[PDB]
Parts: sequence; structure tokens; C-alpha cells
Amino acid sequence: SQPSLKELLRNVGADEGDGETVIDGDVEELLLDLADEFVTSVTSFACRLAKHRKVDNIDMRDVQLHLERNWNIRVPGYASDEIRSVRKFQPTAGYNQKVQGVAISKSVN
Amino acid sequence: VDKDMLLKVINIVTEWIFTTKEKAGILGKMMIFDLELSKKFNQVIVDIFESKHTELTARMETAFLFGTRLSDVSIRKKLMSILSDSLELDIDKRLFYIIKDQNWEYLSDY
Amino acid sequence: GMNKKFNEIIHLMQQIRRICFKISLIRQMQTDKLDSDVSYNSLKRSISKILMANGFESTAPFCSDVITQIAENYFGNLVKTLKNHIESKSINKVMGDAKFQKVSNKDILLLSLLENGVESPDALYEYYNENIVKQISKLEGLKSRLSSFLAELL
Amino acid sequence: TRESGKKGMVNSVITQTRQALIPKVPVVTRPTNVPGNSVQWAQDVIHGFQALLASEIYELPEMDNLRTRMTGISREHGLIGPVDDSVIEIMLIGLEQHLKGIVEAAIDIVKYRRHTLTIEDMYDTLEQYPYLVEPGGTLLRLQSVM
Amino acid sequence: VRLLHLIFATQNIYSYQDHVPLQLMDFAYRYTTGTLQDATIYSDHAHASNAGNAGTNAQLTTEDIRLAIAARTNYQFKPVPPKELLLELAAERNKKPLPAVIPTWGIRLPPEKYCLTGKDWVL
Amino acid sequence: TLEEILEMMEDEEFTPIIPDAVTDYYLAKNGFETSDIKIKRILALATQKFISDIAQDAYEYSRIRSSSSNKVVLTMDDLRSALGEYGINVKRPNFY
Amino acid sequence: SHTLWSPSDTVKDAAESLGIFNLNEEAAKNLAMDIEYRIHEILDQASKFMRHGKRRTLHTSDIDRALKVLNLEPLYGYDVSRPLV
Amino acid sequence: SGIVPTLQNIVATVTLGCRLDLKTVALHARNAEYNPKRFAAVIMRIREPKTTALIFASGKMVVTGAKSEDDSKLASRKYARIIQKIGFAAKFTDFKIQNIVGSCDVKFPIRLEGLAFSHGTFSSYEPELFPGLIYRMVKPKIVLLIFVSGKIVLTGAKQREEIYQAFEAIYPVLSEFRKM
Amino acid sequence: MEIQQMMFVSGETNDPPVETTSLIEDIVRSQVVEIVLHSSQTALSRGTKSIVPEDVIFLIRHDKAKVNRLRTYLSSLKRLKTNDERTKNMTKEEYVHWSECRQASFTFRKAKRFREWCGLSHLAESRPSDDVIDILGFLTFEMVCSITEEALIVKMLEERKHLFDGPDKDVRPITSGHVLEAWRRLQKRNVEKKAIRNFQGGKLRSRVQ
Repeated sequence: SQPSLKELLRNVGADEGDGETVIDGDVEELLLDLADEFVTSVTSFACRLAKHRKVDNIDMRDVQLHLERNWNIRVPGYASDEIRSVRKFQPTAGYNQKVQGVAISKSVN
Repeated sequence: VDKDMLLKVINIVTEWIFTTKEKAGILGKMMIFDLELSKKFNQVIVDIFESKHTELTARMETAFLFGTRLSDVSIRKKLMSILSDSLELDIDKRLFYIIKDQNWEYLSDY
Repeated sequence: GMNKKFNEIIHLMQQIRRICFKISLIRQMQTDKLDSDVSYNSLKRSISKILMANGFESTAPFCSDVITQIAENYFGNLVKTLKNHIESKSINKVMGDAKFQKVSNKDILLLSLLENGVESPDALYEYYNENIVKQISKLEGLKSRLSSFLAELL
Repeated sequence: TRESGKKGMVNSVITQTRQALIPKVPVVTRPTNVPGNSVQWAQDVIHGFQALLASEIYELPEMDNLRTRMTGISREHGLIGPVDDSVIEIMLIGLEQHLKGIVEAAIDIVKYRRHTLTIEDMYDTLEQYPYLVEPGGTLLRLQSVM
Repeated sequence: VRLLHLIFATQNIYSYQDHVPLQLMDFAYRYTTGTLQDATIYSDHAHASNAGNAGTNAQLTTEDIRLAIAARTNYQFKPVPPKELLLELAAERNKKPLPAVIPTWGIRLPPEKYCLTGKDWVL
Repeated sequence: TLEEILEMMEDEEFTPIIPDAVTDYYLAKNGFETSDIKIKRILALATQKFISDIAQDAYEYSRIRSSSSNKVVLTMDDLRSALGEYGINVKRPNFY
Repeated sequence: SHTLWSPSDTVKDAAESLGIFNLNEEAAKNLAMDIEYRIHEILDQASKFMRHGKRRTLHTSDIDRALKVLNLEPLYGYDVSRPLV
Repeated sequence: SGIVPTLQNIVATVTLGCRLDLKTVALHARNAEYNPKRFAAVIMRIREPKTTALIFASGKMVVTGAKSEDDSKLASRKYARIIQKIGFAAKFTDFKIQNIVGSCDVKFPIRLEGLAFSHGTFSSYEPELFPGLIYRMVKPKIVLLIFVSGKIVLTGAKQREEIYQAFEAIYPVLSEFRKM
Repeated sequence: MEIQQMMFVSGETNDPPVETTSLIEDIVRSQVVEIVLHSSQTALSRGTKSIVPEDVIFLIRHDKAKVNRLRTYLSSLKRLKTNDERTKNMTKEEYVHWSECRQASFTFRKAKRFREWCGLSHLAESRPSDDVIDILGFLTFEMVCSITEEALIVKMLEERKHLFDGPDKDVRPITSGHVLEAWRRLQKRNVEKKAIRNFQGGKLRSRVQ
């Protein structure tokens, strides 16, 4: 085996240099609760999105996508999943036919 | 390859010490050549410690500890005499030195 | 109304130089208590007087309504910021018993500007000089085009 | 007719709540073979709901707590297999990024250019910028601590 | 659309202004575009994208749509009445006593420095 | 600096395009009264600048559309792009 | 089909305007289901704002606010004047 | 003791005031690159003074390659023959110099870092934008490229004397930052 | 990312392990693929498959333009002057190493592998030119220089007889957390003038640099 608190205090001592020392009982509790809610929601949506993969297995790389998608948190790290699609705006003939039809209805007839 | 090409490479490496990381990888792979020419090779690693400290000891301290192991009496007497003067003459500070400092590289049989 | 007057001078120069641009193309190719609706439409007037870029109300009307509503939202967001800071009910704000306002009445204003859009004050000085320089820049660009076309037609 | 030609899609409230409150259990069938090579358990869900989660303690959770809580949620949603020790770290990363954003916002509120911050400033900035936090749970709790 | 008037008829609201149907139809178009867009992303996700690893072929079953909608309602769309949360939260508020005092026939204001003193704002 | 900026708003040399009456109405709507004139002109000015910024976004995004090196119209594609590049949300109109 | 808002053309118009081809029918049925429910949802909220203005002829401000309260994006560009065709 | 700039290339433009049937003169000249779909002008040439010449139908021509104002002028006269003997009003006239580039070697490495960040008013080093370190003189209008080896390139002079002038003024500066 | 490690040295600092360099490699690759996605989409919306420079300079559309223009033509300021003036020095080829990083960018020649390592399956019917390859070299170099600046800034903001085996020539400045904080900082969201829709709900947007 291995030979066996300074995370928030480091999260805040590195933000500013003019004091700005927060208070517990009022402010700190808020932040801890927010963090808890964040983790619960994220892992829930991740596990659902893993079950979506039609394989009843572990959850990896779904968190990175869920973060990049719903929140605006990108992580430049481990997974590399992007859209790969321009998401073109014209299937086969018939839609642009409707486009030009309503276009001529607009201009003349 | 033949020993003459290795001796010419060792002579070319001897002129280099008189990048630094590039000299480390050449001296590091020459420690793998210990498995004669190593007696010429570990001759160089003695005088490197005799010239200079402020030099990068990355190639030095892992080859110094394979220098006492190689079973040739004239350089193991030479190398271990350098290390045994750098410490204090007390037996306290030589006892803390072997466990608290000077990490032992070799997991191996030695 | 010097800001109104200079935007109007931009408007006049735009009218005349774009007219000249178009005829030059033609010759080349020849070869108080107030209410809601008045406020809305006044803002639309002012908006379409901003638009030196395209042409003054030279776009579809949906876009004019869009722009009106957007700028309304922005102005409201300004004031919702300043009044929020002013109520504050927090020790950082709030007149101290010994009349010690940790942040006086002006930092409020500077700060509410900062929260919404504008970063610093002098960016406004900057945008102002930028405007009046845009006037002479586009002026001289299309004036050089005018002189070169007066040379070309000969 | 009445649509949702299924075993059902209830639209009530209380059963949504209850069914969204009790822990579930991913118990499996075995008609011919249901692979996975690791039997499903709900000891994990009880262990997950029993953790000393955040907001009792004063610090953001270190890996182990978060891992114990996740296994619970994954089994409780209907997955199987153990979380693989890289998920926790990326999650911590996103978390601390989130909170640095929030507190940067509050600092941008209080001082323009020796101060000390309160609850009201954070309520102010969560009135201005509510797109940061997802509604539910905490904002209601925030308007019951003032 | 006449069917939108038909749907208005369900709630006894026959007093529209004729901009509402345009607006709500525009809305539903926007909404479903976003929905079946991110559902297509998830259909790609099951198809194991990156800078060239495989193709992109569309099926778009109902599960993907369910995923793409649950994410939206994660931060939108006023949910079921969260009664229990409110009950416990309000019991936490409904815990500490009233002041039990007598201002003696007037109004009792907050102390100045919490009152506003709505003077002409000035620098 | 800053103090010049409220040295200047008072006199007629700098009077925002947004008339005083309209801004007074919009101050009042969102709930603010004060017998100063500077501040109202100032919020006028900032709004003028913000709309100018979307103006230039529209101008350039129109200038890209064809022939880089029947007059100009700021249509729904130009607007869709600039409003999008902001935080203003998606404009997906339709027909039928 | 299931309900109003025939997904054979409406949802088809939507998806084929996006640039897909493969939307199974039952999926578009369920999609019609969802968007119709969202309609009833927003409609009741704007009714709640209607009968505080103590009027009947629901205007656009009602639904605009009813969006603003659902944490949902607004919708600009719909003026009462200049009527419809 | 002398270190002086050499002329590496003079780009001159002179006009044979008369219309020129480029197809024709390309034909006769035969070894003149004349080609469709691109650049409408005939590219002539000569073994010595080894210069290239872009002849334009607008009666104007741009001769390049000469290492001296006199050679250019000479090559400028040669060309108004090959397109004169072919019955033409090849009137050599208004000869002008468009640019003169030089080069020099001081033979001592230079401490460019020190030059640049004490002469940042004129000197320039962005690694992604370009290799090496530059210098822009205001009087005379010359752009000098200075390299560590001590080799410098003087560009943009419209007249010979400005190259010597530019180097005569920057030499003491380079001696100050001579790396030893 | 040997070029990135050289580019990281060119900015200011030395000695990244393989971790930070592979991470930065992922960063730059992601930024660049996003740029080309947007530019290709915009061109095809204009109705052309060929990737061009006019879109891409306007894709940056910011003070990001003056420097990029200079790089093409060849093919605040007091601080960047003062730091360089402090650098002025020589020996063990002091100024010599500075030049290496400048002319070892991907655009120098190795355009092929730089094109291939990034995404290239996009736009299979066309293929861009080498001018944009040089452009991307400029953008990647500037991105690496900026990231390094912010990492150093946060690092600084955080604030017996020798046993002769410690060489006293080894330092450990830069790692994952520093770069992560810096890349959070640079994603300053928008100037915040692009997120002024202050009171609402919901959000999503991509970003560069």
C-alpha cells in the first residue's frame, strides 16, 4: 500500500491578492452544494448516454461530451470526440424545389 | 557492430565532453554496452567527476552507480573514493546519507 | 445636437456618394409624459439613422423590429444592473454608520457599465473618435473613387 | 383513441416523484445468455446513498468519495461495470473550472478595480447571471438562507 | 394555420390576435430542429466523431430523441410541481419564531442603512 | 479618462442620437428616476455603441458573401450569423 | 398517426429541411406528441399572464413573458401593426 | 580596409514609345516566352549583360538582372534593337530605375538582440512572421535585413548612392553590437 | 509535438515533459480543426468548395489581423519591447537558438505531415493550398506563445555541504494544471460583451484562441 482540505483554499487563494476572504456558514456552503448538484446531474446524464450506446457497460467519454455540449466546459485532454458533420442543409431534390417555388411566389408568382 | 567503430564512437564522445541531453543519451546507451570496451568507457566516467557538480548529473549519477557494480578493482576503488570524501567525516551524517538521500537506482540483484 | 448632427452629416455624405456610385455603375455598364408606441417608433428612427453601413431602412421590416426589441432588452439590462447594485442590502455597499461608503456613488456606475458590455470608460472616447474617423475615411475612399471615375469617363 | 400504445406512460405527479425517489436495482434476466461477466448488485446503491457527500464537510470531494457515489448512480440507472478511475479526475477538473467561473463573477461584482465577500453579493450575481447554475434544488435553498 | 385555431379551441381562448400562430409555429420549428440535431449527434456517438475514423449513417430511433429532449428539460420547461422540496425547505424556514413585539401603532421600518431614502441619485 | 466624460455630456457638444425623452421613458420603465442628465445620456451612449457593433458585424458578414475583391439588403442570413456570433440565439424561421 | 400536427409532412418538412432522410415514422409520431404538449404548456402559462391583465384577447406579450419564465429563449420580431397575409 | 556594398540587382523600366505587336515579335525572336491564358507580354533575354526583359504591348518594358546602372542602360539599349530592326518605332526613352538591391558582409557576428531592443523604433523580429531580424531607415527610405553572420541586405533604393549612404550610416551601429 | 516544445521554448520557458506537450498538441489540433470547420461551412454557404484566405482572416476578425497580414506579405508594445531588451545577450549561442524556433514552424516545409496529422478527411472533393498551411502555422505559433504567457503568469501569481549529485541545473515550472487554468482564462467566455444577455437561462457556444 502507500505511506499515508487544501483544495478549496487553493481554489480561492489563487483567484485574488487583495484578501477577499469568503465566509463559511453563508457562502462556502452554497458552493459545496452547487458542486454536489453538478456531479449528480452530470454522472446521471452520462450513464444514460452510455446505456444509449446499446452496450451495458461502463461510462467513459460520455462525460466529456455531456460537458462540451450542455454546459460550456471543454476539456482539452483525454477523449477526442467532435461532430465530424457540417450538417448540410439540402437532402435530395424536392426541398430546394419548394425553396425556388416559394421564391418565385415571393418575387412574381 | 565491431569494437573499432565503437572505439571511434567512444573517442568521438570523448572529444564532445571537452546538446547536453544529447550527450546523456549517448553515454546512457554506452552503459548498455557493458553487457574491454567498457574498461575504456568507465575510464571516461571517472575523469568526468574529476574535472567538474554544476554539470547536469542526469547521465552521471546513474552511471556512477553502475560503475561500482561492474567488478573491476582499479575503478571501483577510484569511484567509491570520490563519493566517500564528499560526505562529512562523522558516522551520523554518513548514516543519514545512505537512506534519507542518495536514492538507490538498482532494483536488481546487487 | 452635435452627435445627431455628425451622424446626419454621415447620412448626407452617404446619400450623395452612394447616389454617385450608382449612377457611375449605370454609366460604366452603359457601354413630458410619453407612451409606448411613440417610444418604439422613435427608437426605430434612431436605429435606422445609425445604419450608415447598409442603407437607412434599406432592409426587411422584421429586422427592424428585431433590432428595436434587442436594444430595448439591452437598455433594460443596464438599468436592472445599476438599481440592483444601489439596493444591495449588503455590507460591501450600504452607507456605513460613520458615513463610510466602501465604494462611493461613482464606482457603482463604472461597475454596472463593466458588468454589461463596455469594459472601461475610455472605450467610449475611442468609439467616438472611431465614428468621426469612419466619416472621413469612407468620405475619402468614395471621393477618390469619384475622382478616378471622373477621370475614367473621359 | 388514446395514444401511447404501450404498457403505459403515466402523466401524474406523485408517482413520478416516488419512482424518482426510491433507489432502483438493475437486476437482470437470463433467457439464453446475458453477458457482462460481473453479476449486478444493489449493495452498491446503498453504499452510494450513505457517503458523507459535500456541504457537510468543508472541502470539494477527493476521488474516492466521488467514485463511491458514482457506482451507486450507475447501478441505480441500469448500467453495470466499474467506473475506471479516469472519469473522476476529468469530473473534478470540470468542477473546479465551474467554481472558479462563479467566484470570478462575484469578484467582478464587489470591487471595480481590502474587501471581504458576503452571501448577498453571490445572490446578486446569481440574479444577473443565472445561466451559470441549473435551476432547482439550490436556488430555492438559496432564497431560504438569507 | 387553421389547425392551430383548432388547437386553440381546446382551451376556450377564441380571442387571438393572429400573430400567435406564426410565432408558436416558428417556435416549434426552432425547438424540433435543435432536438433532432443533437439526437443525430448521439446517433453518431453510438456509431463508433473524430478527424476521420468511420462513416455517418442515420437511423434516429426514439431513444436518441428522448436523450436530446431530456437534456433540454434539464434546464428548461417548468417541471412537475416540486412539492416535497418546497415542503421541507419551508419547514426549515418555518422554524424560528416570530419577533413577538409591539411597534405601537405605526409602521416599523428597517433601520436606515437598510432603507433606501429615495433621493435624487447624484455623484 | 473618466471625469472628462461627465465634463462633456452636459453641454450640447455631445448629445446622443437617442433622444432624452425616449431614454427617460426607458429609465422609468425599468425603474430609475434622477434629476441628473449625464447618466441618462451615458446609457444612451453605451447602447448606441453596442448597436454600432452589431452594425459592423453585419457590414463585414455581408461583405464576405460574394465578390470579395438592386442595392444592399441586411437579410436574415446576415442577421442569423451576427446575432448568433453574439449570445443572441438561433433564428430558424420557416414557411408552410 | 397518434394526434394532431400530422407528422407525415410537418415533422417531415422539419427533418428534410435539416438535411436528413432516415426518420422512422413512429419517431415523428412521438415528436408530434412532444411539440403538441409543449404548445399546451406555453399556452397555459400565457393564459396565467392573460387573466392577471384581466383581459381576454391574448396578445404576444403574454407568450413572450411565458417564454421568459420557462427559462427558454425569447422570440423577437413580431409587431402588432403591419398585419398578416 | 574597405567594406562596401555590391549591387545585386537593378530592376529598371523603360518605354519604347510605340505600340508593339507582341505575337509577331515573339515569333521572330523565337526564343521568347510568349504564352496564352496568362501574362500578356513577351519575356526576352540576353547572354550578357545577362538580363531578363518583360516587354509589354503598351510600348513599355521592364528589364531585370543588371548589377549596375550602366549595364542596365546598356541592356535597355540592346532590347530596343531586337524590336526596332523588326521595323518598329522602338524609341528608347524615359529610362527609370524601379529598385536597387545590394548586399554587404561586415565579417563579424552581430548581437542583433541588443540592436533590436535598443533600436526597436526601426528594428523588428517576429519569429512566426519572418526569419531573421530587420531595420527600416527613414532617410533614406531603405529596408536593411541584418543577419547574425554579419551579412546584410539593403533594399528599396531607387538610386545607387543611397545604398552606400544607408550602409555608411548603419555600420557604426553594427560595430557597437559586434559579438566577440 | 517537438515543434510545439521548440515553440514553447521560443515564447519564454524551458523543460516541458511529454505530458504538457502532448496536451498542447491536442489543444492546437482542436483549435485548428474548429477553424477549418467554420471556414469551410461559410464558403459552402457562399457556394464554393475551395478554402480561401479572405474567410479565415475575417474568421479571426480582431486585432488578430495586423500580425497575420504581415506574415502573408512577407511570404502594450513597450512591454514586448522591454522584455526583449532584458533578453539581449550572447554565448553558448544565445541569440542563435531564438532563430531556430522562428524557422522550424510546420509551414517551413513539412507542410505535408502538418496537413495529414490534423484533420484531412473533411472536404474530400477539394483540397486546400499551401498558403493556408503557412497561415495555420502562424496561428498555431501565436496560440502556443499566448498559452505559455498565461501559464507563466499564473505560475508567478501563485508565488550544509552539497552532496554533488543534485546538479543544480533542473527546474519544474510548467504542467497540466497551469495550462488548464490558462486555457480557462483565455476562454474568457466572450469579451462578455457577447454574453450581455444577462438575465435569462440556458447557454452554449464554441470559441477559439
